[PDB]
Amino acid sequence: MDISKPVGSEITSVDFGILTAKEIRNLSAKQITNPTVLDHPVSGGLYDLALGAFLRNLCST
Amino acid sequence: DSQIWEDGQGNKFVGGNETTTVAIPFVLKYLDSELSAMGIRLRYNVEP
Amino acid sequence: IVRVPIALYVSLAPMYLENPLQGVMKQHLNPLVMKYNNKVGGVVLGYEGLKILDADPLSKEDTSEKLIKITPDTPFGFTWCHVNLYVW
Amino acid sequence: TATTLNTPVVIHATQLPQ
Amino acid sequence: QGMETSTSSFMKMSYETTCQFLTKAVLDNEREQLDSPSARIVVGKLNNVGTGSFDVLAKVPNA
Amino acid sequence: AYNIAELRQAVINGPDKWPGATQIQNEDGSLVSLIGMSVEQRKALANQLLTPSSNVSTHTLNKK
Amino acid sequence: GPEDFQQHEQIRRKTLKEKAIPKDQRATTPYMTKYERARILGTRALQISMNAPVFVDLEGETDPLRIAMKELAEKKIPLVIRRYLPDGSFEDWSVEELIVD
Ligand SMILES: [Zn+2]
Repeated sequence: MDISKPVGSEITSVDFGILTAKEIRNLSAKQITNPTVLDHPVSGGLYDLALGAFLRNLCST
Repeated sequence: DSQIWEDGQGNKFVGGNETTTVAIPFVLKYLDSELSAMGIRLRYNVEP
Repeated sequence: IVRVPIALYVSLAPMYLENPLQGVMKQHLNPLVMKYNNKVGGVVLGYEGLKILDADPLSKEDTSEKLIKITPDTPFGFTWCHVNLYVW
Repeated sequence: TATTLNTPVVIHATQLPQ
Repeated sequence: QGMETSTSSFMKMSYETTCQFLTKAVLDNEREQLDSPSARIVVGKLNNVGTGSFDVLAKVPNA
Repeated sequence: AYNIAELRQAVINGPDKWPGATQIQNEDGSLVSLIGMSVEQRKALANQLLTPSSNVSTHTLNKK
Repeated sequence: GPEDFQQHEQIRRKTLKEKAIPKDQRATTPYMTKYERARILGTRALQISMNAPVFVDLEGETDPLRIAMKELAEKKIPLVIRRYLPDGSFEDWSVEELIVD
């Protein structure tokens, strides 16, 4: 914790809730379809570049 | 026009432009991801 | 040119813990001049009437000694402020 | 930049532009 | 057993049977205000006991 | 302005000669390391340790 | 909009005033607790190490905590302890107002 970078906001409280199917379809980056992870990441697979950067591959999001 | 922000994959859309920066443990972020895998949401009520 | 009163939430430096008005001005208000703001809706052409709110509500507003809330893990202080901006 | 040292945390409009 | 009647569920789920107290806290849409020390350290906020029992204010000399 | 008597000495000492400075955090958060550095360069850095900030956006900070 | 924020701010400040306890009826300890002393020393040390103006005369010392202890001895610490009651009510004691030990 650097003391030269103050944080203004603060988490007052956290309330548990249910993640509905509509918002996750709205918030998601891409849908994962084929059950193949690698051939290099499989486009549309679990390690797709839309779910984050992966081994010098810049994230596509 | 001003409030239009794009994506790397070309999906440009207008939406949340009101975000802050709080200080949290990273294990909190991992726990949030794990709970989202369970279909559970946690709302974090930022004070200001 | 429209005068737009706004309420801020700015940081106060221990260097400026002795003239908080000029501290807030030079930390936040002075950068905002001649720069468009994504909140108000126009380029800010200046400012005036900067008044700092008090963290102690019972203090009379005519006093000159106000309270600023120090960050628990940082010597910086965050307080609410009111100021009018000249917006074109 | 854009630290909590040059930009306000929140800019809120107190009243309508007058 | 005796822990169930408690405002904070972060404390109980950190104690044990994490899945059960999580389902109970999500069915009731429980909102804990981060009071117990366990919740404070889960969310990484300054504790309430001891030196966190109060707040420190600075008396600036200009209004 | 009251600490450069010992911190400059520690920077001149370097990471190996106790008491010394392993790193010199700049105003903008840059964390320079003195481990792979020579004595003359450490002395130069310690001489430039306490300088006025050239950037307005980082004029409310001091080097660590 | 602006009026919604105005009423939100008014409600917040009204709640704040309703929680504050005026100086004439606070019923907390007149002394400064050990936790209050330690945190006031730590915060003042943070502030002075962050290039704050100082009031006491330095005797060649360079430890910020030692300078803060010197200020506390001279009662020159410009800080206020906001003691929080369990229900959210708070009393604003001043450092000079409190008696150290
Ligand atoms: Zn990404």
